Amino acid sequence: TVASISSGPKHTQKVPILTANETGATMPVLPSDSIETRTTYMHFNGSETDVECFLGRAACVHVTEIQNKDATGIDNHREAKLFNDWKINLSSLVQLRKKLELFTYVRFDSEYTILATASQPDSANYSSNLVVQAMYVPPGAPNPKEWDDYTWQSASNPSVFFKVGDTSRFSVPYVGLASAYNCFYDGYSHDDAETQYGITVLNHMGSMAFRIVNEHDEHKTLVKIRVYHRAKHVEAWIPRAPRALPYTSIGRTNYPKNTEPVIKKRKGDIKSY
Amino acid sequence: CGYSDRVQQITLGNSTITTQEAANAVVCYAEWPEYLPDVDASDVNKTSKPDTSVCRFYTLDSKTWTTGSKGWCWKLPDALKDMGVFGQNMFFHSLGRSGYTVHVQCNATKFHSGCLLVVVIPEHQLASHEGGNVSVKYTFTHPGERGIDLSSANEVGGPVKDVIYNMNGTLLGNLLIFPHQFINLRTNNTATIVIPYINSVPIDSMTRHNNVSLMVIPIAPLTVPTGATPSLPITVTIAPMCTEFSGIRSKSIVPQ
Amino acid sequence: CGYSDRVQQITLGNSTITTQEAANAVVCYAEWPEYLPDVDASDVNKTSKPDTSVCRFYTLDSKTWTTGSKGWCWKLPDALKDMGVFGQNMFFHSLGRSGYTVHVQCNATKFHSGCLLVVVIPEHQLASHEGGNVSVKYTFTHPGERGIDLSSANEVGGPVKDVIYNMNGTLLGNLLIFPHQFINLRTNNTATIVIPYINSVPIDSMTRHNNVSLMVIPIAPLTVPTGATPSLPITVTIAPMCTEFSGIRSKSIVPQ
Amino acid sequence: INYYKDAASTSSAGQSLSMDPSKFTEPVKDLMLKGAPALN
Amino acid sequence: INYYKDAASTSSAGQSLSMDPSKFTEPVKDLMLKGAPALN
RNA sequence: UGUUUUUA
Repeated sequence: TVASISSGPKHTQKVPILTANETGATMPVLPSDSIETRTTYMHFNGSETDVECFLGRAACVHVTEIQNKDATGIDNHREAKLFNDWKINLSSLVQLRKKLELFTYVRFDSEYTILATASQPDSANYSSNLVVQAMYVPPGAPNPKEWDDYTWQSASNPSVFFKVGDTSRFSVPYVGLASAYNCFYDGYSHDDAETQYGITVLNHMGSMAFRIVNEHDEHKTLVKIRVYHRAKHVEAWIPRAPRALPYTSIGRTNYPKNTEPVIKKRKGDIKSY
Repeated sequence: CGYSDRVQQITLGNSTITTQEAANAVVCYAEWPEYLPDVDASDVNKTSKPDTSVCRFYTLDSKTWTTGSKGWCWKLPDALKDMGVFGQNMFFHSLGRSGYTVHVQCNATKFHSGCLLVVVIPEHQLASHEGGNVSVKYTFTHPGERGIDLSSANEVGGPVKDVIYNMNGTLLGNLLIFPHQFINLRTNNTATIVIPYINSVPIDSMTRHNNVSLMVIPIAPLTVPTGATPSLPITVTIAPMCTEFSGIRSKSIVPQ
Repeated sequence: CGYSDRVQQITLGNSTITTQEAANAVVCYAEWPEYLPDVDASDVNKTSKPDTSVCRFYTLDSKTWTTGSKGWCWKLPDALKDMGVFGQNMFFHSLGRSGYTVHVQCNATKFHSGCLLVVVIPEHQLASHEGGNVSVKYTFTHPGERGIDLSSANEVGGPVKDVIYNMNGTLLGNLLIFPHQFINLRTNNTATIVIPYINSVPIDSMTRHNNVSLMVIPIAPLTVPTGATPSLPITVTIAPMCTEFSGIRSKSIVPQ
Repeated sequence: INYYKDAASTSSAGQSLSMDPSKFTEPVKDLMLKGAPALN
Repeated sequence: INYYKDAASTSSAGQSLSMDPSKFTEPVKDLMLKGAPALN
């Protein structure tokens, strides 16, 4: 593939350097149009700028603390952190969010990696060989209410069991109702004065509940679970203006009041280098 | 062989737009608007294609461009909800699908200076000014032919109106990634942007959801000659095309 | 080879009518409704053919048939002026042309006695009760889905309501020259009359002029069995077909 | 060789060698040639 | 490729593409056509 | 021919 063609002096009524940007078109003007050029080759395919490479590597999306301890005399196992629930979203960790939000619609198969790591901050004699259950709870399915509820049975729900310290890895096909996920939704659930803007179930990947299936030991062991998401077979539409200001909420384009200027003010005038 | 690309005529239905200072029309993503094909269709109901009774130019109430104007934003199909038969069909049907020919008009003398950015943003999800997880209320996102004036004050439950941040936390300079055209008064008096139907679904509710958002933003401020009225009218004219409606039904009631 | 001519289904748009006691449908003057052809066309404007969004069954508010009911009259397209998208198009366009499938419904037991005359009268020019050269006022000739109840009292500027004289000075017995069907309760519970567009002009104003008039007239009075409610509901369901509209325009304002 | 029944189980597709920047760079109705007057 | 002698060792069969809802929906002696009077 | 490539 040719990068630069050979081009000599130009004395022409065709002025490739003159155009009208008022047209909204970016004319493919080359160095060969402005200067005298030598022949060069690309030696480059552009493999790393493909959306599958750009959007298609693993990223931390969720981190959660859960405790394996005695469940006696506890009324809410979700809030005592015997299990925690995560409404699946890629909009909670901003670095990945910005990448996805370069586009309006994205259709990808997912590949999750869950890494559970234990810690016994208080007196412990040993490192317990805990097994975490990661349970996929799609909308409508009974969300677990107790750490050993009938829900965890997962007779129809997808579920993964893996040892703490070790990891789980499972693929998930594109689960969107539409032909693509909406990174942005300029609309409502219905025509209602108080209904939620932007937030829609078009992006309801589902939920993930995490428990340690082990019974309690005498010591408290804190398990920090980290969910990693990798997009595969990525298709992306409608490129957007990159995010400039920081986020405030999941699924909202909201930015903080009194936020700092993002355009990097010069030292000196417009003439400075 | 002589003629001109600045002199254009668009005839849709019984409506005709002419321009003598046109910049080359933009066709968003090089894709012309088309009826939904059977291979992409989900809804089984035979779609009403209303032809020339709706596929015509509706001119929107003019805006006044001053030296201190920040800009204006319209939502589609929202802006055309009160426009003739299109609006009626919009409210009588559960599902709607439409492309648009947007035509923005701002004429001035050869002594005038200023540049408008006319840009079409698909899924222009607005940001609340209250920050946090505060929602933008239905009434503010669906203003109608009035649109949103970005020079105005904020309202409780209303959107953020700092044109610099595109009302969404992105920078103004980058809007050029979206299908856009400038009205540079020295060059151009009319922008035109043909919008196809852009959605993740083949057809959608026209009332609850706005597919695209038209923004007209002064970049280079209006500089009028000495002794002139420090104002120019900006007139927006929109024509639906390849419009489809499905699931006819009792007229939908919306807020306000 | 067995089956039935009393069991009928008419599907128009998203609407479906079924009957199990039908008398053979009447097609006025053996002519099915059709779009206006180019050889009969006068108006140069391309006609809006609204398809299935208007070409569907609109059921009219039911009437109560008593022993003392004289009859009811509807004007078309007047009766459908408030019906969905058809009504909107009717008011938004200068010119309109439409055929109709009229479906009149009156069910009873095998113990009931009575006969309705369901008749379609083109150019049913009503007579004033005041005689002389007194005109019938717009409001009375354009009642809408309410229609004219002939059992009612006379009104100043209103029509004459003696069903015997067909409101026009002709005798009731002769209405059978017009495309008609009886609902004879012993035989039939449903009349159906497919009306083509009938006018001296290829297309006409739908607001100022009523092309046809539907009359439902009890001939043999309702005789209910002993101990029964001395009433039967009569429901009229009308579907526009081959509907054309031309000269889209600001919505017309009519009296009332 | 794919070890699974599901398409979602497969690896990434690599690269779409098919580019066309024109849909973003030149989304114009009338054709504009480099060198020709943009407007006439 | 099956790594075992036993049929029980194999993976699931995927999908039986052969449906026939008729045995449940239309378990009638005489044939009933959509449109024809159900009884005559 | 104020001509641009390719090959000895």
